[PDB]
Amino acid sequence: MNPIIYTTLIMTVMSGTMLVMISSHWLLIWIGFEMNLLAMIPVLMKNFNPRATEAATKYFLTQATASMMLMMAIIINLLYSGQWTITKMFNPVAMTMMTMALAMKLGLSPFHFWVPEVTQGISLQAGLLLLTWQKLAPLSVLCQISQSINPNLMLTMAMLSILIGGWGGLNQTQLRKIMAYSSIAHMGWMTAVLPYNTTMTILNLLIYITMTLAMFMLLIHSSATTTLSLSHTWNKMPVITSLMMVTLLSMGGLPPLSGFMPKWMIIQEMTKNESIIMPTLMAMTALLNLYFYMRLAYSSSLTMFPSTNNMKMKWQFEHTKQMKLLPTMIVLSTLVLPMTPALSSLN
Amino acid sequence: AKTLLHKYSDIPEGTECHRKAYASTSIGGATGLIVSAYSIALKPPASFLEGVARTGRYTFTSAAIGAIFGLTSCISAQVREKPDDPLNYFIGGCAGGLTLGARTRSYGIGAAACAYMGLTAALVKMGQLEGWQVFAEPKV
Amino acid sequence: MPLVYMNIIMAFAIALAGLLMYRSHLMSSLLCLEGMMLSLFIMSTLIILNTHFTLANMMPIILLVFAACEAALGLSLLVMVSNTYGTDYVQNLNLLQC
Amino acid sequence: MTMYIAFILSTIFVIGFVGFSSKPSPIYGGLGLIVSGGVGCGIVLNFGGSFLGLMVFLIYLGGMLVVFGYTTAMATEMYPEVWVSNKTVFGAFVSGLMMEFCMVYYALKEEEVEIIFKFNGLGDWVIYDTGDSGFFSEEAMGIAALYSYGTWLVIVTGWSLLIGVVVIMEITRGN
Amino acid sequence: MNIMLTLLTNVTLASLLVLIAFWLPQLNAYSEKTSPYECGFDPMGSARLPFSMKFFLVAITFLLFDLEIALLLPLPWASQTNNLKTMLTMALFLLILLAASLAYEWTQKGLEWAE
Amino acid sequence: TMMSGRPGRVPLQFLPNEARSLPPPKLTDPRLVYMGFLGYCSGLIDNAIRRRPVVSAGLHRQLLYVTSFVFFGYYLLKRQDYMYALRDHDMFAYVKSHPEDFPEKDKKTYGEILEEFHPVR
Amino acid sequence: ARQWQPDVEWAEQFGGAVMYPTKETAHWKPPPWNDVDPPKDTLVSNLTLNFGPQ
Amino acid sequence: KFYIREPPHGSPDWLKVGLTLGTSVFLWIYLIKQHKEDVLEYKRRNGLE
Ligand SMILES: CCCCCCCCCCCCCCCCCC(=O)OC[C@H](COP(=O)([O-])OCC(O)COP(=O)([O-])OC[C@@H](COC(=O)CCCCCCCCCCCCCCCCC)OC(=O)CCCCCCCCCCCCCCCCC)OC(=O)CCCCCCCCCCCCCCCCC
Ligand SMILES: CCCCCCCCCCCCCCCCCC(=O)OC[C@H](COP(=O)([O-])OCC(O)COP(=O)([O-])OC[C@@H](COC(=O)CCCCCCCCCCCCCCCCC)OC(=O)CCCCCCCCCCCCCCCCC)OC(=O)CCCCCCCCCCCCCCCCC
Ligand SMILES: CCCCCCCCCCCCCCCCCC(=O)OC[C@H](COP(=O)([O-])OCC(O)COP(=O)([O-])OC[C@@H](COC(=O)CCCCCCCCCCCCCCCCC)OC(=O)CCCCCCCCCCCCCCCCC)OC(=O)CCCCCCCCCCCCCCCCC
Ligand SMILES: CCCCCCCCCCCCCCCCC[C@@H](O)O[C@H](CO[C@H](O)CCCCCCCCCCCCCCC)COP(=O)(O)OCC[N+](C)(C)C
Ligand SMILES: CCCCCCCCCCCCCCCCC[C@@H](O)O[C@H](CO[C@H](O)CCCCCCCCCCCCCCC)COP(=O)(O)OCC[N+](C)(C)C
Repeated sequence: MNPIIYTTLIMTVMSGTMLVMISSHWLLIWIGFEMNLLAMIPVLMKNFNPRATEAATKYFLTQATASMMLMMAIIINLLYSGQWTITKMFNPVAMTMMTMALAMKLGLSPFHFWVPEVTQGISLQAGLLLLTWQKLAPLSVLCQISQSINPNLMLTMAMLSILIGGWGGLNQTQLRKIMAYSSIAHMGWMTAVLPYNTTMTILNLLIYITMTLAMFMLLIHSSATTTLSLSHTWNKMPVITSLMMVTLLSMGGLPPLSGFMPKWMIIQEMTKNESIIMPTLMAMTALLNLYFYMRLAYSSSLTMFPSTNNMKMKWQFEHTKQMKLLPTMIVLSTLVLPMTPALSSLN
Repeated sequence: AKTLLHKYSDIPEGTECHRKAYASTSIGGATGLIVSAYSIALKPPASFLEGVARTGRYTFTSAAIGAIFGLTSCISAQVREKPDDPLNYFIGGCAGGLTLGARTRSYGIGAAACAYMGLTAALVKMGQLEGWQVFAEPKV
Repeated sequence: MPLVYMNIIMAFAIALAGLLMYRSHLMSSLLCLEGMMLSLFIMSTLIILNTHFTLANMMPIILLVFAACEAALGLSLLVMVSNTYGTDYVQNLNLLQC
Repeated sequence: MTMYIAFILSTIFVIGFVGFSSKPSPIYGGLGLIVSGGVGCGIVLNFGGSFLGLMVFLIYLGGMLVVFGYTTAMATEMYPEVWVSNKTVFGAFVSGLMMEFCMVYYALKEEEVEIIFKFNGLGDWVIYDTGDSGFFSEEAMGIAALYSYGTWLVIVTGWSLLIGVVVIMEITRGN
Repeated sequence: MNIMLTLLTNVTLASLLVLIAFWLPQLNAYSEKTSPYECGFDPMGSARLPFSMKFFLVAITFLLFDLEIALLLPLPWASQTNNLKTMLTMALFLLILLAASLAYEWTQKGLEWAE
Repeated sequence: TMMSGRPGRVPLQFLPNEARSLPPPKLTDPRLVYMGFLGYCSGLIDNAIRRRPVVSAGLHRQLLYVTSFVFFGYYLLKRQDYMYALRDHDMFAYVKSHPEDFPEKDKKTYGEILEEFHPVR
Repeated sequence: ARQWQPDVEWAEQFGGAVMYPTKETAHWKPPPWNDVDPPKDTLVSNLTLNFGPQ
Repeated sequence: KFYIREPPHGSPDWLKVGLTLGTSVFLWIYLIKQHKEDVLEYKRRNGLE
């Protein structure tokens, strides 16, 4: 792809997301989603192969169906109240349609199936984009209409997402599918607190994006897409594997790391309500994500796997292009828990 | 929907074990039917008759579990003259677990289902008595 | 609510189910997507015509424009799938199973 | 209940949707969607939206011509299926037909809720406006306001169209 | 009302013409007469086999160029607005981008058929 | 949710004019020192990733890291303090304007209240 | 004396298509090293036309 | 020794060092001035000094 065309497509994706965020009109939000999808499809197919075509097709079909449902919900809301402004969503049937449309755009269970397949079929850069930037617009829309959101449906989908992400991640050897399942579980954690406090949702979003950016940038630095290809990295880049292990621990949620803070705040916010059982189940289920993170850490940093002879030639060459902000993302992804009260600048 | 659960809950705890068992088996049948729908959607059976066989198997197992649970819990509540107690629900849950183990023809599944279903039913009864909310309304 | 509204909403639901159910050819699914656009256009136009909102008369035009954008996107993807496999069968799109 | 014309047109709309919803080959699915586009054009003509109905008919005619070309190129088989040549297609077709008839019967006979809320029928002529005003047409003025009021819509739409051309180029590039 | 009568009359006249054409003459159809027409011999394959489309890229662009017509047809009415300077800016903007999209596909060899 | 919509609020200000009536955080604030420590750690990780002497490779870029983190942290702390001050102001005003919902109860002494005694044995 | 470190037999249990191999997924194969599946040599079928004699 | 001379110079890249140190100094001076202005403004509003 031409660099100019690639830059234009990336800016069109970003402009669609910004249009979703800055619009007070339902039609303009729909147009932002459609522009985002239109520019997003080629980026997944930047490196051409049958798997990339499959991922692009599946992503397009899922997002197009979601756009259908979103427009239908908008039209029903217009029919029952001649309002075009993104607000309380005066009709409950339209609200259910909108909730399922946005959940299927996000990948929340039971609509989670598309995410592992699309993440595995594309490169690591497109996977980074898909799992970080493509979550902002649906979550922004969900935040704007959280007053009319139904707790029973949203909490059911969030708990389902946490359970399914934890379970599906256990079976995975490929790194992209592991990241997709962890993304699903984090999405569930984000949307569980949505009807109670959207500031906690935004905080979890920012922490998850920081950790995900760090992890994808580490996986791009060490060109590893499977468990055993990452098992070789210690023989060339031990510091990278150590940083990856600390980032994985942070992803798991163990204190005093940055990852612990979002769950800690969500649990506190839910227990400010009555809501005792559900946070308990959420933590006991996040234990599964911690387990397969630890499996990755065992394979990559805490043990030394056998290497090959040709690594001696790689020993003589440096990493050509260094991605900026990798150091910053690692630090923000690990050592930020003492700055927890600064979340008050988010509401 | 939840009208099944209202028809189950509108019956007093220690009265009319037949009606309570009917409501419980209706709930079980609905759950098994939903499970069958998802299983057929995700794992096709390669033929229509094998699919209806799987649907009937799952639905019958769930309905039997629910019926046994409701009947045993109601009978235990009324013979012991002790309603508002989670022990009746525990006994019903273990009876349902034994039913599941017999349906799957396995002693280990039967014992595990006894323990876990009894614990779950006891917790549900405790939540009914105390007022625990699975899906709390936002209040703050 | 009138009865024509029932008919339009039933048309939308039928097209959504038709899209959800997949037979073999991808082309038929794109047909169902375009039918869903058609139903949404008709519903929007009827509501917009009935209550005299003058400024929303343009949004069905924009809806059709972005419908065409989706149609072109789907056709390009179908071209590439057929080039890879020689048929537009969805059964072939199973590489990401493993 | 006055000549039932809007009712008949909407019923044919649903019938065409059932026809192409069945997925009994692209050539016949295109025919069904063309019929649906025509009857929808008529439906919105009956409400005063002549420009919108004609334009959607034109757009869908062009789209269905492109789809016919693509069906003969890449979505064809030895024996294309019609609505009676396969048990699944025929079953879906008759199921859609009977569902439409059932909801029509349970709507005309009783005012019982189907999904959103129960309706009345009574003929869609009752809900009209008695509007006696204007030497212009409201719909044409509203659509023409896309250039005076809808600058933002024009900008986003034109950008989307240019980007879509670039996108189809990149996707079908190949390599 | 009158357009319905006109359409019904035209369709009925055409249908009666077909009916006359099929029921007036003497039909004698046998298997050889109704066989598919190749010039002299029997076809090798089927007419239902895939037929490659060398202008597939122009066909997709036709969909996007067709919807640029839906945006320009209300222009005769838009010329009657009071603020003509913002209308003329928007109408020319909508055609420059249409011209630039045609130029882009032209320069990138998108208008050439597949060889 | 709770603070998203409030009267007289500029959308993207990040620091309203009424925030200047609050004491600014001291430059030796422990949170600012922690932000500077985060900048130093980022600089060290930058040195280690690029295969450079971790402690001594780039002093100018490490200084830039530290000062950038401190600079962002100062305004972050200002906004944090402003939002907490708004929370307390609103809560106090709401308590004052709704006396019947926050009534001062009668003061009882431990000689009058009867607490049940549970022996340990 | 020296600490135990994983060998080939240990490392090959993380080299399959999935963890926990089963009966259904035993015949799955891991994706290609570069995510490029071999091109399916699809037989091209041109249209054969009788041009003439009539 | 190096076969090729490692494009990152054997001397410091004085341009990058220059603007890096310059932006660090500018940021520190701006922060000091902002802090002083905030202190004076706060004392002015609250009637302290
Ligand atoms: C506004 C929002 C709302 C929007 C949504 C609104 C939707 C409603 C409007 C829809 C109108 C329909 C118009 C067109 C639809 C398009 C159909 C289509 O394209 O077909 C493609 C699709 C693909 O076929 P194909 O690839 O060309 O042929 C290859 C073979 O099909 C496959 O190859 P094979 O033979 O090797 O495979 C083995 C065999 C295997 O065959 C089987 O295994 C099926 C046997 C299942 C037994 C059913 C349970 C029996 C007992 C239940 C009793 C109920 C309660 C009674 C008391 C309890 C009793 C104990 O075939 C299958 O795998 C088929 C399984 C899928 C069945 C159909 C899926 C529908 C939903 C899932 C139902 C699952 C049933 C479980 C129970 C559900 C709860 C009752 O065709 C089919 O799947 C076959 C059936 C299609 C004909 C009927 C379609 C109508 C269904 C519409 C929705 C259902 C009703 C909704 C009403 C809601 C109230 C208003
Ligand atoms: C924290 C500190 C440490 C704690 C941890 C350690 C302790 C706890 C863990 C250890 C024990 C728990 C293990 C659970 C059971 C495991 C079964 C299993 O794994 O299945 C796979 C395993 C093999 O799998 P498979 O291929 O499906 O079966 C092929 C067989 O190998 C082929 O077998 P077969 O063909 O030769 O014959 C099979 C058949 C024929 O049976 C036999 O072959 C032999 C008979 C075995 C059981 C029948 C009872 C006869 C002896 C009992 C006499 C009185 C005992 C003392 C009680 C009064 C105290 C004064 O079995 C039956 O029909 C028996 C039905 C069950 C009736 C027993 C009812 C006992 C309820 C408890 C009442 C007392 C509670 C204590 C209250 C005390 C208050 C002061 O199944 C078995 O072989 C075991 C079946 C027999 C069940 C034994 C369980 C009774 C022990 C008490 C359990 C209560 C503890 C937990 C409470 C909650 C449980 C509901
Ligand atoms: C709570 C209180 C404070 C605690 C805060 C947290 C800890 C401190 C901050 C952490 C971040 C800071 C540094 C991070 C980047 C450094 C990376 C590194 O490798 O360092 C190498 C570097 C030595 O390398 P070199 O000299 O360039 O040449 C040797 C080659 O480079 C040799 O290169 P190589 O290729 O041969 O290296 C291979 C090696 C290299 O692998 C590593 O070195 C591991 C890298 C550390 C991961 C850091 C991730 C982010 C930090 C998270 C910390 C988590 C804390 C929470 C608790 C959970 C613990 C995980 O990998 C392995 O051999 C595999 C071993 C697998 C073990 C798995 C465990 C690793 C994770 C443990 C992290 C725990 C914190 C460690 C902090 C210090 C570590 C250097 O270490 C240093 O010299 C820096 C140490 C600190 C300098 C401070 C000195 C300033 C002046 C002193 C005076 C103080 C004030 C004076 C005023 C008083 C008035 C008079
Ligand atoms: C501020 C920083 C912006 C940075 C981001 C730039 C990205 C967007 C591009 C520029 C922003 C577009 C804003 C335009 C909003 C339209 C409304 C405003 O501009 O007024 C209009 C002014 O009209 C002008 O024509 C505005 C458009 C001029 C710009 C031409 C389009 C070029 C934009 C670049 C992006 C397009 C993509 C393709 C590149 C060529 C109408 O004024 P008026 O008619 O009195 O009042 C109408 C109301 N009535 C009916 C009551 C009278
Ligand atoms: C690991 C931590 C991740 C942090 C993520 C990146 C850190 C740097 C953030 C970049 C700073 C620039 C962003 C904005 C600066 C100027 C723009 C200004 O207008 O923003 C206003 C206010 O600024 C931002 O809103 C707040 C950004 C502050 C981010 C830091 C908080 C991190 C959470 C706590 C973790 C501790 C981090 C410690 C430092 C590393 C917006 O006000 P408003 O229009 O009304 O908000 C609308 C949306 N709401 C109401 C729903 C919130």
